[PDB]
Amino acid sequence: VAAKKHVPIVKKRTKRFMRHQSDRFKCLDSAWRKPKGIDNRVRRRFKGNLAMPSIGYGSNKKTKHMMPSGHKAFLVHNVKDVELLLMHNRTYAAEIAHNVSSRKRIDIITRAKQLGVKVTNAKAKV
Amino acid sequence: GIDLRWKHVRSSHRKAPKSDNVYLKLLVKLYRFLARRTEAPFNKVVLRRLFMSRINRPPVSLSRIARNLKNGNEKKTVVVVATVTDDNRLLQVPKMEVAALRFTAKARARIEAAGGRTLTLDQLALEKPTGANTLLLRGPKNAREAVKHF
Amino acid sequence: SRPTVTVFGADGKPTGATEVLPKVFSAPIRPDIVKHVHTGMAKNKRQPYAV
Amino acid sequence: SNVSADLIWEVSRNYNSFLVKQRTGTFSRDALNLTNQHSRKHAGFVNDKALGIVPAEKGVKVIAKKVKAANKPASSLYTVTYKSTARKAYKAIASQAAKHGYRADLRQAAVARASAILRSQRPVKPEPPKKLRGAAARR
Amino acid sequence: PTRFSKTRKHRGHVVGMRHFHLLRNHYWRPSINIDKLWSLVPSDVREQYLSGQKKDTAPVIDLLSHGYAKLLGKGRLPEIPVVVRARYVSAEAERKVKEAGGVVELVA
Amino acid sequence: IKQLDAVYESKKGFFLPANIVSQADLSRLINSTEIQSVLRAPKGEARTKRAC
RNA sequence: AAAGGGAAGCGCUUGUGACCAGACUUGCGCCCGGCGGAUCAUCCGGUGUUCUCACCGGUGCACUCCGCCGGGCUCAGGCCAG
RNA sequence: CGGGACCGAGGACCGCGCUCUGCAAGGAUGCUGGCGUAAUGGUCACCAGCGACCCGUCUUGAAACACGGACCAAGGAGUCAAGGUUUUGCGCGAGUGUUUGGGUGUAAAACCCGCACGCGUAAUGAAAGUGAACGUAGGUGAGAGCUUCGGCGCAUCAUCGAC
Repeated sequence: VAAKKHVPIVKKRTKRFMRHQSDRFKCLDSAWRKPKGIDNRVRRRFKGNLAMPSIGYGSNKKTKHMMPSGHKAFLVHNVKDVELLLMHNRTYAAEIAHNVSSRKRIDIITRAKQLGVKVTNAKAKV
Repeated sequence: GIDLRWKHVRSSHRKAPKSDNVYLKLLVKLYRFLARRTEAPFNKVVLRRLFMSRINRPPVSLSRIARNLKNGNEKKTVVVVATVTDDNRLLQVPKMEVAALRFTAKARARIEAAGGRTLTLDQLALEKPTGANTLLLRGPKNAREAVKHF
Repeated sequence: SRPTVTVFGADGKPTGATEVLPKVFSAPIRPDIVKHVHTGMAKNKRQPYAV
Repeated sequence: SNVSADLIWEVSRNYNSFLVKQRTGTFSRDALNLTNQHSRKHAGFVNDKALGIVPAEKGVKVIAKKVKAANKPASSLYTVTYKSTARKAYKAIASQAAKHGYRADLRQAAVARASAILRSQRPVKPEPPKKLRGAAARR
Repeated sequence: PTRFSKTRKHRGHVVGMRHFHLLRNHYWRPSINIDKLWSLVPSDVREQYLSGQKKDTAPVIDLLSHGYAKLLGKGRLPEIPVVVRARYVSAEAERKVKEAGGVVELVA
Repeated sequence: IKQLDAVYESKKGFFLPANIVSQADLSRLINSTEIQSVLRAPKGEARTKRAC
């Protein structure tokens, strides 16, 4: 069903924080690493460089962990797992675990349809 | 930019016990309610000493209690947020009403044989919720090997 | 008086007998001390390994 | 004595077998937990007086703790199956939760859980078909 | 435990004389003061003496059986006569025992 | 069940421990008449109105 | 598929092309009309409970309850805007 | 008295008030249109405007010099033991420590047992040796808390005494 009424969801930044020189080196993964060299341009925060993550980029406490529909994802593995969201159909959406078989997926989708609970990946294995 | 020559200071005091004792947690909840809802500074001091650690809670002996029971304190309820220990050097235990965190077996037996009463701190909070007619006692803090070696 | 506990037979039904509850069942329940002793005690059957 | 509902909550507030902890919230699998939330307000196995509602074949089934039989789990539950009109079920559940002082703070949650179960027991409607969008999905 | 160490957090950022052939058993002589002397009496019997139900009986205490060779004189004694058998005694201890009404006997 | 008391009496150097709390029912302790009859008036509610 | 007048690579922000995730599809409450049934109110007995609240069995005889379908009305509903 | 820009945090009522049938008074509502899908939004590639030295490492005050780096995968560097010291938690408490050993066992686990012993309970002196109450375990000034409102005074500090 439709989610509970909430304030508009604001992302202060949608771009990821890319690791320095991971664009130029394939052995460097793009996952963020804080530069620790004393003469690093990014760590010293010269303009025109990569931004560094900080707590000022934090999201609104009312809309944290919300998908764009306004729900919060809850991982479910079976029918007894998806029945835990009986009282939270306006706030929580079920998300079937990736290793759940197709038959159990049909059972979970049927039970969540009865309970009025949104399934984020209901089209899978069909 | 704001010129802050002085620095705002975070608290240098315990606001919660580091112990994981569930009964101590219940006692802390009870005395938090009492210290929030009463005038009495006794409840605030008792909540503080419940927060305190073991080196900050030295034991109190029956001989020390008997020393402080003199001169008009014979009817006051003795409150010690520590362990009450027994003293062999005290041959005659006077009649006393003592509330404590815990008693040793010999101290409890000798108090009850002398005819006094042993209480816990929740019983103390039930009977004297404002700490009326009470003698609050502490043990010797500096009587430690480390403090002597300081 | 101390509380009692009912005795059940091989048919699952009470036999009409009761036993006085032992005093160890009113001991304080201390999960921190249980965890400490369990952490210490669960290592006592360990065999040593080395290269 | 040495055992209380407060003590049981202090023992099992961090871990129990009913706990489901995830990033977006903590839930409970307890049968006596209304709204399936981990809190002292809703921990039915912790609380001395507690209510729980489960679905039946048609209607609801409400269990309540008996305070005189806490040490007798086989006869610890007062169970009523409501198979009638939804309004009568809500009235009986609200009376059972509020009229005699048996957890009046759980009245709204119990009526809500009964309504949710009775609404889930209704037949589902057929969904509208999925519309292909764009160019690669459409063609 | 290794997971609690600071190193896991710091990952990514790094007179007189000489005595030949001394035998301590020669100089073994543990001491007890008089204010712990009544603690050697068993508890029930001690409580009977301190209450005063035994007005015609005097307790005899052997310090060597309890592991003490010398009776020292720190503290005070009640007005109950006690017989003390000790290898050594101090002047104040014997004075306080005789004030209490007893006698210190010397043994070996 | 009968032998449990003798088992815990036969443990030398160990007694059944004394708790630091006599009454574990915090609700009864707080809402008892002895505590509630000497409390102050409440200085507020659980929810505080925003002033400005 | 694309770029390239003696380096590329990166940051902010548009644009173009390619490709996508959501959201939505209607819900709830009244007023009529048409069906299908009597787990409507009261009373009696039994049972259980929180000891005044419930369930079960007889009683409804259809202006009372519960479902379904046709119409009408109100309210709430998605995106961008004036 | 006009003209323009950006913003609408909160979420039953309470309050301060006013021009008082109500209000511009403790935070945006009302009306209307188009569309209901890639239209908004998002990801990738590329162009454009502006911005932007190649990383460690070393040196001193700092640069420069110097040294390492063709690329990728897997390893790869403050660990363990003994003995101290301070702090945290726990048990017992003038005591404390079962596990050298014995009993027992569902058998390297768990449970039980106690003599000795270790540390603490007394110090000082090279040693022979001696060995801690004048006093409600003292006086004075502070000192939380309590009080019958006269005072009693924890811990701790300064100071004069006593052993």
